Amino acid sequence: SPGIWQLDCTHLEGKVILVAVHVASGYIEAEVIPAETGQETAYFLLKLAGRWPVKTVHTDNGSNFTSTTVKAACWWAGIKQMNKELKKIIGQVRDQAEHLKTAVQMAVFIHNHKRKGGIGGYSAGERIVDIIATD
Amino acid sequence: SPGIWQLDCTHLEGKVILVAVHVASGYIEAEVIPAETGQETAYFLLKLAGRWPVKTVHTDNGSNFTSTTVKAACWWAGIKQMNKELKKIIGQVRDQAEHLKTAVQMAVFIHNHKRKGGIGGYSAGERIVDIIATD
Repeated sequence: SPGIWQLDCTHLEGKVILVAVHVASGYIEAEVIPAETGQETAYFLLKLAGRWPVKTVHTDNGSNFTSTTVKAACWWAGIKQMNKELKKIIGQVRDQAEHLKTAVQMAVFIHNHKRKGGIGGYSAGERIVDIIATD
Repeated sequence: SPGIWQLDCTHLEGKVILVAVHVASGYIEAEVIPAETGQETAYFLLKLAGRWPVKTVHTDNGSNFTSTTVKAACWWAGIKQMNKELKKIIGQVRDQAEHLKTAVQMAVFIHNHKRKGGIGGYSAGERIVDIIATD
């Protein structure tokens, strides 16, 4: 389903990384936030929703979504209810970037552009646009 | 051309809003930043580039792009060198949102989903995915 996203937080260097994965394609978007707050989550979802047609969202930590702030963002946007990899890539480019923030966006870029390999080879980034377009 | 973006900053309530416009489609992405810094611009471009195939970027204030930090982000991502409207929509939803940050993302959502009207009617959001997909 083209409207399904997965959203979780992961930790690195005492910082929090918000990671969204478009399930059908493997495409991700990430943000480094100070702390794991409901206000940060609602904001992130609002941004995601104004860019892709987000219908439902899943998470591995359900308590992530209980705040009224998050519920308010989902209601308004009309939303209903890679970490190892991303972390690896992030590990690989970490020295090239001065800040974790920058290493993370570099990792997202690398991951989304990586072609599945072979004749043609499509990346998660190509896959998401095709799936949404076709739909 | 599907790879062209326009990027500028605008001001509201003593805050700075970074606005990116995909020229061919009218699709926008925005971020509210504390100040108009080169580090903020490079970061924003890195995020944009890992999500869309960004080839060139234009701005109405060329000095915006002179920092080594911005030039470093463009080099790495391989990048070469609506305000009234957005501001209006933002004006319209401002009371509904507690913070400017939130009103801005609501405005972006509204603008990207607005269909051109008529039989079929496509929005900037639908247009960008089609243009990139087809390409």
